[PDB]
Amino acid sequence: RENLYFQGNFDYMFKLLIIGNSSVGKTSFLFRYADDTFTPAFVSTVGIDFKVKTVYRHEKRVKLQIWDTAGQERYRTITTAYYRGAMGFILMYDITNEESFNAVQDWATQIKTYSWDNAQVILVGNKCDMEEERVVPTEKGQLLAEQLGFDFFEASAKENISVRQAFERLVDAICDKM
Amino acid sequence: RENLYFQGNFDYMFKLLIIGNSSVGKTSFLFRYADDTFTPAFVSTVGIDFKVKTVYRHEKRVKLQIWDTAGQERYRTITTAYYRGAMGFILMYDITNEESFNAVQDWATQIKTYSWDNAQVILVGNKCDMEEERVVPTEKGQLLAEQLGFDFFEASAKENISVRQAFERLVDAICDKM
Ligand SMILES: Nc1nc2c(ncn2[C@@H]2O[C@H](COP(=O)(O)OP(=O)(O)O)[C@@H](O)[C@H]2O)c(=O)[nH]1
Ligand SMILES: Nc1nc2c(ncn2[C@@H]2O[C@H](COP(=O)(O)OP(=O)(O)O)[C@@H](O)[C@H]2O)c(=O)[nH]1
Repeated sequence: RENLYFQGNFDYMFKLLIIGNSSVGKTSFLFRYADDTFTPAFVSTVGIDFKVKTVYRHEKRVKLQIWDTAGQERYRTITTAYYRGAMGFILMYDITNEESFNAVQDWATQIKTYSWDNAQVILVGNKCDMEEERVVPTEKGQLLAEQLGFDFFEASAKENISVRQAFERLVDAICDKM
Repeated sequence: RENLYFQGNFDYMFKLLIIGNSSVGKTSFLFRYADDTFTPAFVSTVGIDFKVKTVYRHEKRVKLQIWDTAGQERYRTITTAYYRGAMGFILMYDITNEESFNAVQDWATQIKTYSWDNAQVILVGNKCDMEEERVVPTEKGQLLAEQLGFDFFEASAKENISVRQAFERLVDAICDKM
């Protein structure tokens, strides 16, 4: 369902999705990864101002994509195409925002409904640079990740803490499964 | 509505679309351009087997995209997002297929309805390598192109005849307009 074409030849791509509440740092996290790896990102607009943000890694055969949460709430068909056949997820919350963490069960259900049976998930508590504003203890994140069957890390898009770790670890979980 | 992000910075991209009847050579034409320029193309699946095929040129700031005709017939919202804010079109027919040429008025209406007011269009008679199978005289293509306000070329994706000419000429029409 996701392919790369180059010089007459085709190969598969891993569809990896970053999801979570508006304003948890999904775009920042994707863009920090792009910047870290000297890769461009592409941003396309749907409707008034809803965004699709995409990074392609050629050698590594991964497509990383955000379809904004506010967009997912407005467009059913675009959203189901977005989730359909996703291989892995970064499921993101903000350690400084309790509601974003409370939404995780709901995002978990989203993953199982719409995406591949064996899709691997990493729960990421983002904004770990903002310790002074934390409201979600690390132990809550670790324990939910355990009961939902996800991997778990805290990260910082702003400080480049555990940004690469996330995607390389996700592809590894995917390959190990298959 | 189409942006590139690279190393902390943003710029605009030109959204260029290739449209026309199934099997006129749109994919072949896009892929030949990708191959000519040492660029990858990306192919994403919507529904059972409907494809979105995309080439990005970074330096030149152009996004070239096919959303399969059979897909356009099935998914309204995806299709309107596809056309919305298109800057230019390659409107393709097959010189060996009369129906594909008869559809051109209908594709022309499509362009005006759904896309930018000043969107530039090139009418391309593809498969010009197959002279022995021609059923659409060049003069018909030239005359329709004149009455619809389009540029016009015959081309061959298979033989690499007028493939680059098409996109570089399209961006030029776009810039000249603005
Ligand atoms: N301190 C800090 N702020 C962040 C981090 N990631 C994102 N932000 C900020 O959180 C807000 C939302 O980020 P954004 O990437 O747009 O979130 P999205 O809506 O989930 O895509 C913005 O003001 C970002 O600058 C982080 O790691 N640390
Ligand atoms: N002879 C010739 N055949 C072509 C050319 N372009 C496409 N084709 C063939 O026409 C058929 C449809 O091409 P495709 O690129 O899939 O058309 P699309 O459905 O419009 O994307 C395929 O068998 C292609 O190999 C061309 O320039 N010359």
